[PDB]
Amino acid sequence: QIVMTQSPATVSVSPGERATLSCRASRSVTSKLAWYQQKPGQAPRLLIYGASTRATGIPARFSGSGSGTEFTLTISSLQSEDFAVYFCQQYNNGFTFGPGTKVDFK
Amino acid sequence: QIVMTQSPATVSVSPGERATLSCRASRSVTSKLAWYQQKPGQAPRLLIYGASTRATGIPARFSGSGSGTEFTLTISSLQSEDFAVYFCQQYNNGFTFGPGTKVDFK
Amino acid sequence: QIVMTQSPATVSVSPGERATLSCRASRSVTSKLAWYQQKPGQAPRLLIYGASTRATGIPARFSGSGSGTEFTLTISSLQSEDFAVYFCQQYNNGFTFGPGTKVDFK
Amino acid sequence: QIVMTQSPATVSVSPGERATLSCRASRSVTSKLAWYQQKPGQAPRLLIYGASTRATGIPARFSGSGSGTEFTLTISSLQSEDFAVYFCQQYNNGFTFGPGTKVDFK
Amino acid sequence: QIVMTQSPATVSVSPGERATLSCRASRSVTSKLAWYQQKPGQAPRLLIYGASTRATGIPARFSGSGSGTEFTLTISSLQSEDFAVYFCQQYNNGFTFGPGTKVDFK
Amino acid sequence: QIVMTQSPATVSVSPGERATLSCRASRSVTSKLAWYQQKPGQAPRLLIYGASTRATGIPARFSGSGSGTEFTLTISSLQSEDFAVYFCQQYNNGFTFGPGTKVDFK
Amino acid sequence: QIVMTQSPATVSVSPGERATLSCRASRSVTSKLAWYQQKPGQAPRLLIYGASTRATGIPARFSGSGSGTEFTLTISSLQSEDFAVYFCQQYNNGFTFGPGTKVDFK
Amino acid sequence: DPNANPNVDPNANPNVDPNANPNVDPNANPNANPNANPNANPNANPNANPNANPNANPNANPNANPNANPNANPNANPNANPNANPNA
Amino acid sequence: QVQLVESGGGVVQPGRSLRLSCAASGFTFRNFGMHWVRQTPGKGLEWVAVIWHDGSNKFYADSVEGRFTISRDNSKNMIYLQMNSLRVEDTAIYYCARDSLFYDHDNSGYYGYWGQGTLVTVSS
Amino acid sequence: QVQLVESGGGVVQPGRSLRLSCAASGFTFRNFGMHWVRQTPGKGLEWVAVIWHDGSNKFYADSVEGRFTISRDNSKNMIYLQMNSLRVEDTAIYYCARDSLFYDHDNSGYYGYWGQGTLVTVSS
Amino acid sequence: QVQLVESGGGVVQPGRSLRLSCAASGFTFRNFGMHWVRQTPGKGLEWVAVIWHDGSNKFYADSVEGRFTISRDNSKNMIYLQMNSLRVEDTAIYYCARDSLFYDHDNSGYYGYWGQGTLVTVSS
Amino acid sequence: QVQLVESGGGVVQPGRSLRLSCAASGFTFRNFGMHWVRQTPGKGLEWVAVIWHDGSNKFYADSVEGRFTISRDNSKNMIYLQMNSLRVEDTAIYYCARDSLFYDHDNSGYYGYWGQGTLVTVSS
Amino acid sequence: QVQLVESGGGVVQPGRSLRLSCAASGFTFRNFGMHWVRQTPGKGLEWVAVIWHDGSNKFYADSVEGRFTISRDNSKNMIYLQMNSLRVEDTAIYYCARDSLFYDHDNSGYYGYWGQGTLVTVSS
Amino acid sequence: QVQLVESGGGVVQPGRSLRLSCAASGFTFRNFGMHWVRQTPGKGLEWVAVIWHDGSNKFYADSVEGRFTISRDNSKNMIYLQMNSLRVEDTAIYYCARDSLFYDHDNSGYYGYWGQGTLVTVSS
Amino acid sequence: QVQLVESGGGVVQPGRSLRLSCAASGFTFRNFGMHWVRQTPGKGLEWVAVIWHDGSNKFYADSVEGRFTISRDNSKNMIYLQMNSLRVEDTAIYYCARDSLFYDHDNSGYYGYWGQGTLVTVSS
Repeated sequence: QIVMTQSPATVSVSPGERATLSCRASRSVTSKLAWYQQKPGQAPRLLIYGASTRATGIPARFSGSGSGTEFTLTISSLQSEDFAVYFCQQYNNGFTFGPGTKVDFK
Repeated sequence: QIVMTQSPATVSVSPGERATLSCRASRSVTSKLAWYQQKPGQAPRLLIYGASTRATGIPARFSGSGSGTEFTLTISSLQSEDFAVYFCQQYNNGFTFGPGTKVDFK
Repeated sequence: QIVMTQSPATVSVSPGERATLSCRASRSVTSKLAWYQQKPGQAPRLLIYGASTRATGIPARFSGSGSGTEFTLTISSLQSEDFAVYFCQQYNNGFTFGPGTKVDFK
Repeated sequence: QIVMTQSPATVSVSPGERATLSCRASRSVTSKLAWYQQKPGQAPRLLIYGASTRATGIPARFSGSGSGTEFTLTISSLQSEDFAVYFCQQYNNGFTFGPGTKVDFK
Repeated sequence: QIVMTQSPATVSVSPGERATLSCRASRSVTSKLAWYQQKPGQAPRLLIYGASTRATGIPARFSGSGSGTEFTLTISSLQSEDFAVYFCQQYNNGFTFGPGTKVDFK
Repeated sequence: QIVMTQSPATVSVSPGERATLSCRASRSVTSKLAWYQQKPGQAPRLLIYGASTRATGIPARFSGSGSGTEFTLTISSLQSEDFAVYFCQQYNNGFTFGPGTKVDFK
Repeated sequence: QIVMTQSPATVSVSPGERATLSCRASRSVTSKLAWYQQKPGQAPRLLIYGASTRATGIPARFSGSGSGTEFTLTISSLQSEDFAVYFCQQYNNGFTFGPGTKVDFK
Repeated sequence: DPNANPNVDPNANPNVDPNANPNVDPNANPNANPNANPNANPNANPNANPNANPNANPNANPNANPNANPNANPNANPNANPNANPNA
Repeated sequence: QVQLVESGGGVVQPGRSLRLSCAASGFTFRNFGMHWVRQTPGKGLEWVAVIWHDGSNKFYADSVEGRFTISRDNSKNMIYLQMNSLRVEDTAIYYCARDSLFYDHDNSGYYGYWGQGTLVTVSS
Repeated sequence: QVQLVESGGGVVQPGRSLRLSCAASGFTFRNFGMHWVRQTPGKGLEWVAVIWHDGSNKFYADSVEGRFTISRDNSKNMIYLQMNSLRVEDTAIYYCARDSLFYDHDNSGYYGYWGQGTLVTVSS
Repeated sequence: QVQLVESGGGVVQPGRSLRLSCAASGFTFRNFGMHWVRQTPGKGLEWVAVIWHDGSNKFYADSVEGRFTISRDNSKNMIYLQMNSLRVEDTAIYYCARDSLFYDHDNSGYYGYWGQGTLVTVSS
Repeated sequence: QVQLVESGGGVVQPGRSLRLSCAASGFTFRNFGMHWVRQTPGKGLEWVAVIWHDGSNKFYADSVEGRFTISRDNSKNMIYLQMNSLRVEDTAIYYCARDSLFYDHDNSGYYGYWGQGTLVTVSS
Repeated sequence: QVQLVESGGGVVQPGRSLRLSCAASGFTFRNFGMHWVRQTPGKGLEWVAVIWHDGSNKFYADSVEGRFTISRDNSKNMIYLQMNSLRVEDTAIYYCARDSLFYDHDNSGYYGYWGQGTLVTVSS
Repeated sequence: QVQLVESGGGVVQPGRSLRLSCAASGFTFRNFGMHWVRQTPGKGLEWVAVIWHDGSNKFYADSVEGRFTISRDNSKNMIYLQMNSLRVEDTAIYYCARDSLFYDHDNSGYYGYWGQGTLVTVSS
Repeated sequence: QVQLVESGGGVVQPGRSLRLSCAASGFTFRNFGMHWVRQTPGKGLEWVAVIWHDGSNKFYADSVEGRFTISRDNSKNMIYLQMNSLRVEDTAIYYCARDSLFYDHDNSGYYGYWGQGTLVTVSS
C-alpha cells in the first residue's frame, strides 16, 4: 500500500530547544495521519490525529502539520519527561506505520 | 480585464433604414462576443452570441460580424420594435460589458 | 454545437464498384465520429465508431477513415444489400447527425 | 478496448543469461499492467503487479518496469525454472491480456 | 534571469515638485513590470502594474509608463506621504526585483 | 517556380573512370540542393544534401560541389553498382526536381 | 548539425600564468555556448553558460567571452586543481560537443 | 572597400513594405524543435479561470465503470452512527 | 441478443402529454446509459435525451429542454420518456438506443444497438 | 419556457446584509451554471458572480470580492446571493442570468436567459 | 493458503446451459471480488466477468454479455457462473481468480491468486 | 531502421477519389514532417504535399492544390493523402518520404528516407 | 477550381457603413494572401487592400487609408472589407482577388484569381 | 478587506528547520495563487516560491531550490512554507503575497496584496 | 544538494536490450527537463536524448534515433533510458544530466548538473 519513511532516525538535542520530526509517505494521504509517542516499557500514546488536531490532554507543546505526502511533528520547547520514540501512521489507505524515530539527550 | 467601448453613443435612423452599431475591445477577444438588446423597463435579451451566431427566435434581420477588436451589429431593415439600447459583452477574458448604444427615431 | 455536412447527397455506383462518402464538420471533431446505415423501414445500424473501428458483425468491406474535420467512408466493392442511406454522427461535443447520403443503382 | 501486443513471440536464452520481454499498448495505460507466468499444465502465476512492484514470494530476479505504452519484463539471471510463457495484462481500461511470449532453451 | 537596475539611487525633491524614478531591465520584459512603494516598517504597496495600469485606490498623482527595457515612474505633484522607497519588479521571465530607489526631502 | 535542368541527358562511362553529372537552376538556390540515385524498380536514395554534405552510409566515392546556379556531382571511381539515374532537387524555393541523368555502360 | 573544433589540442602552462582555450563553430551559434570541466574519474562540471555568464560557485578566475563562431575560455591565474579537460558545447542548434582541450603542467 | 561608410543610413524607408510576400512559406522547417525550453514555466497564470465552462458536460461516459475497486473498504467508519434516526 | 422494443406511441393533440416506454433485454441493463433518438423526415436523425446508468444525470437537447423528462427503472429494465407540452414539431419516429457496444472509457456516445422505433404524431 | 424570478430586494442601510433569491423553472437546473448581473444607471451592466453546475467553483468580480457570496441549491431550483458589508456603490437592479442557451463546450459565458430583476437600494 | 477449485465442467451441446462453481478458502471471502478468466488455445487468456464483494455490481465481457451470469454466495464461500446460450467458441479452460493480493484502493483488477482451472467443451 | 510502407493504391476512374496511406516505423514519428513525392514516367519526380510535425501547416503543389488533402495521425504513425476529383494526369507512383536525415534548423526540405512506392492509375 | 464569390453589396448613403464578404473555396485558404480590387468606370482598376495569410499585416491604399478595414477568418474561409465613412468617390465594383497562382518567394503581388465582383453604389 | 497575517517566526540555528504559516481572509482563497517574498536589508526584495490555486504546481527560486517547500490548505485558508536546511544567508523578513489584483489571463505574477511579514533569523 | 545517481549498467551482447535508470533528488523533479549524455573515449562527449518536464516531447540524437527510448516517472523522481538493439558503437559511460541551473526562458539546453555516470559495455 503506502510506505512511510521517517528522517532522521535519531535526533540529538538538549531540553529547552525545538525538535522537528519528519514523516513522508510514498503516495498521497490527504489529511489522515496520526502521530504516536511510545516510551520504553509501555504502549504508544496518541498525540495528534487528523493532520494537526491534538488529543485531549496533550499539551500545546506538541504541534503537528503537513498534508499530502509531507508531514512534520514539532515540539516548541522539548522537555525531559517526553523523551521517547515517535511513530507515524496513515489511515487513508490501509493502516501502515512508520519505522519510528527517537529523541535523545545531547 | 478588457475595456469595452461602443461608438457612436446614439444613432439616428428611420424605420426601413439599415442601422449599424460598432463595438471595440482594448485587447484581442477572438470570436467570443455577445450582443444584448434592452428595452426601457425590460431585461436585456440575447440577440447574437459567439461573433455572428443568432439566438433562437431572433429574426434574421439582425446580423453581426467581426473578430478580434472590431465587432459590428447590423440591422438590415430596422422596424418599429427595434428601438432600444444595445450592449456589447465579451467573455474571452472575464465578463465585461460595453456602455451601450441607443437607437432612436429620426 | 457542430453542424454536420455530407457530400454529395446521392451517389450512383454499380455493384462491384467502389463507393465513397464524405462527411465534414464545422469544427474539430478529432476521432469521435460514427457512421450509421439505415434501410427503408429499418432502424439505423452502426457500421463505424471512433474514426475507423468497425462494429462487430460488419464485414471488412466497410472502411472508415479521416480525422479532424475531414471524414470519409469507403465501400471497397459494394454488393446489392449495401444500398441504403448513410448517416454521419459526431459525439465529441454534443450529439449531432448528418443529413444522410443515399446510395442508389446506376 | 485496449489491444495488448508482445514482441518477440519467442526468446531463446540459455541459463545464466538475462532475458527481456516487451509489452506495448495501443493507448496509454498509465502504470496499471500486471505480468503473469504460466507453466504447461498450470494456471498463470502473478509475478508483477502495478508497473514494477513484485508479488509476495516472487524472487528479486524478476524485475519489470515501464509506464504509458511501453512495458518490459527483465529476468536478471534466468534459472531452469524460469522457462515458461509470460502474459501481459492491463487493468486501467477493461481487462485485456497479451498474446504471450514463450522462453525456450538455446 | 533578468537583472534589474534603478537610477538614480536617491532623489531629493521638495513637496509639490515632480519626481521621476527610472528603471532598467537587462533584457526585454515587454510590458510586464510593476512598481511597489514601501514605507519604513510597512509592507510594500502595489501602485502601478503591467506597465502603466494603476491599482485600485492609487491616486492619479502616480503615473507609470515605459516598455521594453526602459521604465519610468513619474509623480506629478509629490505630497508629504509620498516619501518612501520604490521597488521595480519584472514578471515576464521569472520574478526579480530592483535594488530600490529612495525619495527623500530636499 | 525554379526550373531544374540537367546536362547531358545520358553519360557513358566504363567502370573505374570518373563520371561527372551537372545540374543547373534558373534562379539562385544558394546551397540548398539534394542529389538522389534511383535504380530500376527502386525508390530514390539520398546521396548528397545541402551542397556537399554526404548522407550516412554513402561511400566517400560520391563528391558534390557548387553553389548558386551551377551544381556538379562527381563519382571519383565508378563501380558496378553505381549505374543508375540521378535526380537533382532544390529546396530553397519550393520543391522542384530535375529531369534526371542516366549513367550507363560503355 | 554544427561541428565544433577546439585549438590547440593541449596547452602547457605552469600554475600562476594565464591560459586561454579557443572554441570555433562551423555555423553561427549566437550566444548559446557552454563550457565544461572534467577531471580524471569525475563527471564534467558546468563552468560558464550562455557566452560569458558564470555558474554559481565558480570563482571569478574563469572568464568567458566571444560570440558567433569564435569563442574563448580564459583562466586568469591558474591553480593546481584547474588541471583537467575542458569541453565546448553549443545548444543553439542541436547539442554537440567539442573534442576537449587538455591543460597540463609545464 | 575599407573606406565605405560603416554608420547606418537614417534616410532608409521606415514604413512597412507592402510588396513583401503575403503567402506563407512552404520552406519553413516542418520538424519539431529540440532546442525549445523543456523546463516548466513559472510565469504561467496561477489563478483560477472563470472562463471555463460552468455547464455540466453531457459527453461524460454514462456507462458503469467496471474498473472501480470491487474489494471491500476497510477504511469505512467502524463506529456506530449516533445520527441514525432514533424514532419509530 | 440485444433487443429493444418501444411502445406508448399514437396520436395526440398539441399541448398534451405523452409517455414513451422502452423495454430492454439481452444485456445487463443497469451497467449502460441509454439514449433517445428522433428521426424527422426532411431533417434527419436528431438526439433527444440521455440518462446515466443509475439515472444520476440527465441531459436533453435544446429543442426538448424543459418539456421532456427521461427516466429509467433498473429493476424492470425499462426506459421512459415523458413528453409534456407536445408540439407539432415533435412528430417523428423515436428510437430507443444503447450507448456504445461495450464499455470504453475514452469512447462513448455512439449508439451500438437501436430499437425498432415508435411513431408519435402531433396534429389536430 | 425558461423563467427566472428574482426576489429579496428592498432598501437597506450601508454596512448591513441583504440576501437575494432567484427561482428558476422550465429547464434542468442542475445541468447549467447561473450568473448574477448588476445594472447601475450611468455605468451600464456589470458582472457580479458565477457558480458552477454543482456549486464546486465560485468566481466574483473585483468590486464584490470577499463581500458577496453566491450559492445554489439544486433541490429547490434556487440561486442565492448573500451581500455583506454593503456600500453606496452597490445600489442597482440585480438580474439572474443563466449561462449559455445550450451546452456548447467552446462557447460559454453569455447569458441566454435573464430574469426580471430586482432593485436593491442602499442609503440612509 | 488461498485455495481455489473449480467445478461443473464437462461436455455440452451448443445452445444448452452449463453452471460452473468455484469454492474459495484460506481468506476472508466476503471482503474481495472474484473474477472469471477464459483461456482458449490459439487466442490466449481473456477476461469474462467480475463481481463485487457483496455482489452489488456485475460486469461481463462484450463477447459474453447477455448470455453469462456471475453470482456468489458469501455464506457458502462459492463463486458461480451460469452459462446460458452456450456456443462453440466458448470452449476453453475457465479460471477462478481473486482480484488483488491485498486491498489497495488505487491498484485493483489484477489476479493475484488463480484456481487450477476447469475444462468446458461445447461440440456436437 | 526507418521503414515506410505505402498502401491504398489501385485503379480509379477519372473524377473519383482514392485514399493513400503510409505506415511509418523505426523513428519518432511525431518529431518530423512528412512529404509526398510523385514519379511520372516521362516527367520525372515532382513534389505533391508536405505536413508539419503536429499537422499544423499543410502545403500542396500547384497541380494538386485544392484536390489533394494530406493528413497524419501521430497516435498510429500513419500518413494519409486524400485524392479527390482524380484526373488522368494523376497516374503515377506515389512515394512516402520523410523530411531530413536529422534535425537541422537551416537545412530542411530534402527527403532522407523514401518508401517503396505505390501505383495509382487513372483510366477507364 | 478557385472560386471566389463576393457578397454584401447594395446601395447606402454617404457617411454610413457597408460591409463586403468574400467566400473562397477550391484551395487552401490559410496559405495565401488575398486582396480587394476596385473598378470605377471612367477610371479603371485601382487597388484597395491586402491581408497576409494569417492576418498579421494589413495594407491599404492612400484613398481608403483609415476608412476601410480588411479582415479575414481562416476557419470559415472568408474575406471581409469593412467600409466606414463611405463617400461619393467610393462608387465602383469590388473584386475579391487572390495573390499569385502559386507560391513563389521572388514573385508575388499579382492577382491570379478574381471573383465575379459586387456592385457598391452610394448616393442620396 | 483582504488581510494576510503570518506566523511561525523566531530564531533558529543553522541547519535546522522552520515552518512559516500565513492566514488569508477577505477573498476566495481557492481561486488565487499565493507567493512568498523575501526582504533582506542590504539586498532588497527577493522572490521565494509560488503555488497554484489548487496546489498542483510549485515553483521555487534558485537560491531555495530543494530546501524550501511551499504548500497550501484551501479548507483552512492557510499558506505554509517549510524551510529545511536553513543557512545564515536566509535571515530576512518573509511576506505572504497574493498574485494579481484580479484575474487577468495575460497579466499575472505581481503581488497586489501583501501581509505584514515575519522575521526569521538564523544564527548561533 | 542535487545528486544524480545512475544504475542498470553492465555488459551485454550486441543486439540485446539494456535499461538504464537514473535517480534524482534535491530539487523539484517535475519542473525540469532531463538529458542523457554519452562519453566514449576517443570520440568526446555526445548527447543522446532529452525529455520535457511532463514527458510530452522526447528528442533523440541521430545515432540513437529509433533504437533508444527515454521516459520518466515524476512520482518516483527517476529517469529511464531503454536501450534496444544495442551495438558495439554504444560502449560508453552514460551520464544523467539536468538542463540549466535554474529556469531561464531564453537560456536552456546546457547541462548544469551531472550524475556520476554508469558504464555500458557491448561485446561478446
